[PDB]
Amino acid sequence: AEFKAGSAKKGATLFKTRCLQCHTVEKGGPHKVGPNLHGIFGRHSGQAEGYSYTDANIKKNVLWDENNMSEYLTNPKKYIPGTKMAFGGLKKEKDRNDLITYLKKATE
Amino acid sequence: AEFKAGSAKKGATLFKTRCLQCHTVEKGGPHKVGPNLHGIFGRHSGQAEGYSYTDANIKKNVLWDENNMSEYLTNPKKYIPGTKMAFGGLKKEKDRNDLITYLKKATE
Ligand code: HEC
Ligand code: HEC
Ligand SMILES: [Cl-]
Ligand SMILES: [Cl-]
Repeated sequence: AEFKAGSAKKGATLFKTRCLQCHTVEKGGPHKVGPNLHGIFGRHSGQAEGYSYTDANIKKNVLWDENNMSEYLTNPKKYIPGTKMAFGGLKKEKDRNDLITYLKKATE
Repeated sequence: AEFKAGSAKKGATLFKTRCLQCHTVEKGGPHKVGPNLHGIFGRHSGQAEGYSYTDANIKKNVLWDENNMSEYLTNPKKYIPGTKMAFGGLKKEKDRNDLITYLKKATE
C-alpha cells in the first residue's frame, strides 16, 4: 500500500462507525473487544499494555506505519492469518487514507 | 514499510549479487528459477504470463509497490508463507531502498 494524506474529519466518522465498537484511541483508554490503540504507530504489533493478543498478532511483530496499516485494514486476516479481529476490511483506498489520517493524530 | 528513494547504482549491484541468479528484469527476459520481473510494480503477485507460481503467491494477491516490496524482501517467507522463493531477505533498510530504487526503474 501507499498511504496518502486524507481527511481527518472523514476518517473520524469512519472510525466511529467501523472501529469504535471494539477500540478506543485515547491515552489510558480502556481495552474492549480489541486493544486500546494509543501509540500504535511506531510500535510493534501485539504490545498494547495489558491486552491479551492472539499468537498470530504477536508473531507478526510488525512495526506499524501508515503503509502496512493500510494493507492490514484492507483485509486483516490476509495480513495476519489467525487474527481474531472480526473486521472484514476497508475496500476503498480513500477510506483507508482518511481513517489512517485520523488514527495517526488520534493515537499520537 | 516506508520506502525512500536511494541509490539506483548501488541497487544494481545488489540485484546482480542477490537476485539476478533467479530473476531477469528486461522486457521479454526469460523466466529462470523465478519469474521475469518486467512490469512487476502495478502487477498483482503471481500473474506474470508463462510462470508457474505457488498457490501461496497467487493467493496473496498483492498489488506490488515500493512499500510492500520492502516488507516482502525483508523476509519473503514471513510475508508470503508457502512461497518457493528461497531467499533469506535483505535485512538492511538502505539495501532495500537502494534495490527497490533500481528495480522500479529497471522493470519499466
Ligand atoms: C471487533 C469486532 C473489532 C473491530 C470492528 C475492529 N477491530 Fe481492530 N482489533 C480487534 C481485536 C480483537 C484485535 C486483536 C486481534 C488479535 O489477533 O489479537 C484487533 C487488533 C487491531 C490492530 C492491531 C493492534 C496491535 O497490533 O497492537 C489494529 C491496528 C486495529 N485492530 C485497528 C482497527 C481499526 C482501525 C478498525 C476499524 C477500521 C478495527 N480495528 C476494527 C477487534 C476489532
Ligand atoms: C532463487 C534462488 C531466488 C532468488 C535469489 C530471489 N528470488 Fe524472487 N522469486 C523466486 C521464486 C522461485 C519466486 C516465485 C515464488 C512463488 O511462491 O511462486 C520469486 C518471486 C519473486 C517476486 C514476486 C513475483 C510475482 O509475484 O510475480 C518478487 C517481486 C521477487 N521474487 C523479487 C526478488 C528480488 C528483488 C530478489 C533479490 C533481492 C529475489 N527475488 C531473490 C526465486 C528467487
Ligand atoms: Cl534482465
Ligand atoms: Cl542482508
